[PDB]
Amino acid sequence: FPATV
Amino acid sequence: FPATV
Amino acid sequence: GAMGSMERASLIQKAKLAEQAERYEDMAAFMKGAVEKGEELSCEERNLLSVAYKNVVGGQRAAWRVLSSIEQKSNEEGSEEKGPEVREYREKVETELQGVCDTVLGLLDSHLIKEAGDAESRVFYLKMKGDYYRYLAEVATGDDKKRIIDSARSAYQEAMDISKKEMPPTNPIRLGLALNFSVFHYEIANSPEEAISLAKTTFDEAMADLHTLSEDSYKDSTLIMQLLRDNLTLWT
Amino acid sequence: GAMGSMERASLIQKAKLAEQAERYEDMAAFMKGAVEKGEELSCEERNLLSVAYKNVVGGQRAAWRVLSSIEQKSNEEGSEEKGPEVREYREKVETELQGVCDTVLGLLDSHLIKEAGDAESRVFYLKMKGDYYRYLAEVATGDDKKRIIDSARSAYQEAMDISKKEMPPTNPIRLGLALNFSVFHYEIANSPEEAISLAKTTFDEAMADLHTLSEDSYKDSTLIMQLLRDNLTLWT
Ligand SMILES: *CC(=O)N1CCC2(CC1)CC(CNC(=O)C1(Nc3ccc(Cl)cc3)CCOCC1)C2
Ligand SMILES: *CC(=O)N1CCC2(CC1)CC(CNC(=O)C1(Nc3ccc(Cl)cc3)CCOCC1)C2
Ligand SMILES: [Mg+2]
Ligand SMILES: [Mg+2]
Ligand SMILES: [Mg+2]
Ligand SMILES: [Mg+2]
Ligand SMILES: [Mg+2]
Ligand SMILES: [Mg+2]
Repeated sequence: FPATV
Repeated sequence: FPATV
Repeated sequence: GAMGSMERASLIQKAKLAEQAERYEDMAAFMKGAVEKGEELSCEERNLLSVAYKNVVGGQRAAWRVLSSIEQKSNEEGSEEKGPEVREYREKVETELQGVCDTVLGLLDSHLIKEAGDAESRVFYLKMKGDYYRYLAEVATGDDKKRIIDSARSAYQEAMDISKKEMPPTNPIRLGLALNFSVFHYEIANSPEEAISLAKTTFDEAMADLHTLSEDSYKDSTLIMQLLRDNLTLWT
Repeated sequence: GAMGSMERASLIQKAKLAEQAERYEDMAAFMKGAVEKGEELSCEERNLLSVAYKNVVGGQRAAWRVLSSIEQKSNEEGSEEKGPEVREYREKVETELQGVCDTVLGLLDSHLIKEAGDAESRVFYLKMKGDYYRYLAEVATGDDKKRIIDSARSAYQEAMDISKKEMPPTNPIRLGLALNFSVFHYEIANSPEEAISLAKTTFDEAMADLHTLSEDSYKDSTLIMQLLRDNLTLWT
């Protein structure tokens, strides 16, 4: 899964 | 801390 | 609410303790209580709110993905019929996840967003609104799915517009917003080209503005820039 | 109870799903519901019960230790007075921990232990009873502290006596019981020599019986033997 903050 | 199961 | 009798300052103090103890449900309940005192939140307080709920919903999402995967495998050819239990339990976790999302969106709507006049506060809250509609979108399968997706898009878009006008390209909130909106495009809106374009443009515009920063600000900005690069590497 | 309307088999199925999703609170609630159906538990079911509650209380203990440490530092010389909040929150976590322990002890007393006639089931449940009194002991500071410690000792002792008579020295339940009773001696009863003696004798007696085992049983037993050795290394 892609990075989110 | 020591091991317990 | 059960935190109605506790001092705002004590709620904030306890949220910090909860974070240290990795008790994110408690942390969220304390921050909810703090928000419901009705005063605006500081930068640090906004961070505590976001950290708390990001961790809670993050755990829910991970669990939902495990269960959804098991459920999908159950409905494959040759798979033995095990009854309603997998669907039921996935639904239980889903309903809980939705409840948390609704809680956060509720706080944003009553009344954090309407009182947020500074770029940093308004962008941060609208980013959060985007995020929690995105989490709703991840589990949505019904009549309102398109409207959920649009609610996320609309919140992210307003945050984007303000951030472009009011914040430097290296501002960590602007960067984090762009990172997440890019993921929205890729994972939710079926727009991988929009996602890649946004990530790249955001990265490049930040690069160009790094020269203006102190060592500490440089560290902050480049940390999030690396996440943009990580996603680009994943997607290309 | 809220699980009263759900089939025993469905509760067990969902406990397994919860484990896969690392949802240990759910896992525990499902296993509680299963126990409350009133039928004896199988070996696998006993494991699900223990895993669920070990993880829940394990998280509580870790949190309590973080908070207790912060609280102890607050009451050192020169430390600034920050108010009742650290004590209050430590007490909140403590009260929750105690509630979980009481819940497990309740299940054991009503009526898992009294119906457990086989060595493996009776020893496993008495070990659990020892464990959950030991967790109560970790946080106890009052009039009943000595009685809590004795309740743990008594449960472990009965389990020890049965295990020595009815089980081989390599039996994983016998080994796990000995491991934990040894830790009880070291950490709770202020008896480090008893702890070391028990660990060593248990290790050596198991070593001597390894020749009787299959490859799979050998793996099972040696895994727990290594934990005994780990503790001995820590304590000597
Ligand atoms: C002034 C204000 O509103 N602030 C809230 C948001 C900040 C700045 C102050 C606190 C937060 C610190 N977090 C990180 O640097 C980081 N995570 C996030 C999370 C959310 C956003 Cl919008 C940006 C960055 C920690 C984990 O690694 C990534 C950076 C920014
Ligand atoms: C028949 C019966 O009552 N059983 C319950 C206990 C067992 C055997 C079957 C299942 C459990 C498997 N666990 C491990 O091998 C291990 N943890 C434990 C936990 C509790 C005890 Cl008493 C022994 C071992 C897994 C984690 O590493 C250590 C071993 C034994
Ligand atoms: Mg007040
Ligand atoms: Mg649903
Ligand atoms: Mg554009
Ligand atoms: Mg039935
Ligand atoms: Mg107390
Ligand atoms: Mg002896």
